[PDB]
Amino acid sequence: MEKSFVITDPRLPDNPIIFASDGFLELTEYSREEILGRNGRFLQGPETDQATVQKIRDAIRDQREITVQLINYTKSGKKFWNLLHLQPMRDQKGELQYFIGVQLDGEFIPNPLLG
Ligand SMILES: Cc1cc2nc3c(=O)[nH]c(=O)nc-3n(C[C@H](O)[C@H](O)[C@H](O)COP(=O)(O)O)c2cc1C
Ligand SMILES: [Cl-]
Ligand SMILES: [Co+2]
Ligand SMILES: [Mg+2]
Repeated sequence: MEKSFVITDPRLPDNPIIFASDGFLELTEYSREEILGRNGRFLQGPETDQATVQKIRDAIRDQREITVQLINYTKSGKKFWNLLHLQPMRDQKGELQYFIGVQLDGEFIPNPLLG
């Protein structure tokens, strides 16, 4: 599939998605109109590890890059493992401008060696 990514605007409330790639639409099964303006946490669900969610929270707060692997769900409820790479993007004035999150679908590291 084409690269799956979203870009969020941390200068707006709760870091909404302002761009979703065609690959993200394909991976998640959502349409662009179901995505724009919401927070990326919508892909989470019952099996998502909250310890991993906390790590993401801290990285966003600290404006630090992180990679985690966590369970996400398609629109039709199919579970997938998401190796999510989150990167802050700063402008030439040194100011945070965006986050980008790139999703790779797969259980890259076996679950027994995550937990
Ligand atoms: C650019 C960007 C992309 C994100 N992509 C995803 C994603 O693909 N899947 C996911 O579960 N969370 C994703 N998140 C994480 C959630 O948006 C959120 O930051 C996380 O769940 C921690 O915050 P919370 O505890 O308030 O939900 C993304 C965050 C950002 C900033
Ligand atoms: Cl966020
Ligand atoms: Co591909
Ligand atoms: Mg939550």
